[PDB]
Amino acid sequence: QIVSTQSPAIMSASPGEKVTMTCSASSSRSYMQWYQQKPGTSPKRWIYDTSKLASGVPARFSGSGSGTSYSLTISSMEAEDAATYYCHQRSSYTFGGGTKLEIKRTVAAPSVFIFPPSDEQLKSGTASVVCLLNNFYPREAKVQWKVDNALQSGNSQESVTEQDSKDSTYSLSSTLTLSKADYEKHKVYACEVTHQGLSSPVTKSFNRGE
Amino acid sequence: QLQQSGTVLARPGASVKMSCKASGYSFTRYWMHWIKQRPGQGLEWIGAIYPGNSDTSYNQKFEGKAKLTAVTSASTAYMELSSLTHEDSAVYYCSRDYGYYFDFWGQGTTLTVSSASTKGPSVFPLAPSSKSTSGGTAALGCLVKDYFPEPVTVSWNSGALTSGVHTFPAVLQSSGLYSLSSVVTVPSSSLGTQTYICNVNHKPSNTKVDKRVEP
Repeated sequence: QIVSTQSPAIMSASPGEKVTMTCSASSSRSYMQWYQQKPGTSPKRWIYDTSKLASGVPARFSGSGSGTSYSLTISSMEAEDAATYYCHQRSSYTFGGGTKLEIKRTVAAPSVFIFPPSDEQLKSGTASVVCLLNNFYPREAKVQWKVDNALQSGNSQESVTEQDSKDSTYSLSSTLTLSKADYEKHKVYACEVTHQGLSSPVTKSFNRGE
Repeated sequence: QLQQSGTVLARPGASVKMSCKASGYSFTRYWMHWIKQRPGQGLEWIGAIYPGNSDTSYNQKFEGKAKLTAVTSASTAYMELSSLTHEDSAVYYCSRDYGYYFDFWGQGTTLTVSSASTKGPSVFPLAPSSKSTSGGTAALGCLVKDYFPEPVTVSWNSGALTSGVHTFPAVLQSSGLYSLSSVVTVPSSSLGTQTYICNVNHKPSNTKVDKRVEP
């Protein structure tokens, strides 16, 4: 009923930087609370009554604000602070959308591996070709499949990991699925990767017979 | 301690009842809250119950749908949801209201709503290909394909191998069946001397398979 809007929704920050995330209350509200959630845990009490940090919340976090705008500022960003931060209010019991905070680190270009279908998958009539972009930063990577050096659309899916804990890199897999019939009509299967840390796009290929 | 219930699978139209059991504190003095979390969305408040009196506060959005009871002598708050549609697939938390903050929270109960049927996974070796020789680092993996429901548990060498393992989030294919990959990075040299086995266990099917991934 009171609608809370958080900005930014994603934010990357280097350790030692100072971050500030907003949570704006559409109708003036007395107290704001803030929960933190890391992947695969429940929300934890972080700030309450606009600025009292709970017990465990390190000195660097800091609530502030009045009426319609509250803020959570971290003074010296640490690597352990990367998580999603939700603000909360007690009259409508509403929550805001979250501000995910990731740690910035240096551009690191993906190593690309490519894997052909196992024989076992082929006997069961389907063929999945996997392309793996291993340990990279930023998360933005573009992976295009080409079969007999012609581009493919609509039959691949990718999954990305969440930022590694001691390293800060992502990994992405892209799978191309074909029927055994279709797999067998073509010869050159190639995975083309574009990414910031690459002066030219890497292509990794195998030929169906060989 | 607030110990919530197990993963719950359900078909559209159906209903489900999930517990939240409390330990430690005095169950009747504290309102118990129920919050919904759906991937790609934030936390949504469903409602709360005061078990000392059973008065309840519901969000309007869930009024005809959720019902909150509390069997007081057993310290268990419950919640059934009715007419499950695809949009109730989500993680449901109960948390204790201490007064001005939710202080404890239970681990979550995942509900999956779908017409789809249980299917154990086919496991396929993603054999040490690329850089295997000329690289110094080789990558190997298992492709865990066409299973329903989540979750599957992949591990390498019965837990003896952790370093370098990247198990990726399951993706849901057009067929409404999931697939994932667990990939491990090893030094090219180890390929002649070690044997790499991945271990996949999907409990809702009682599927446990081990696969050697030889180059």
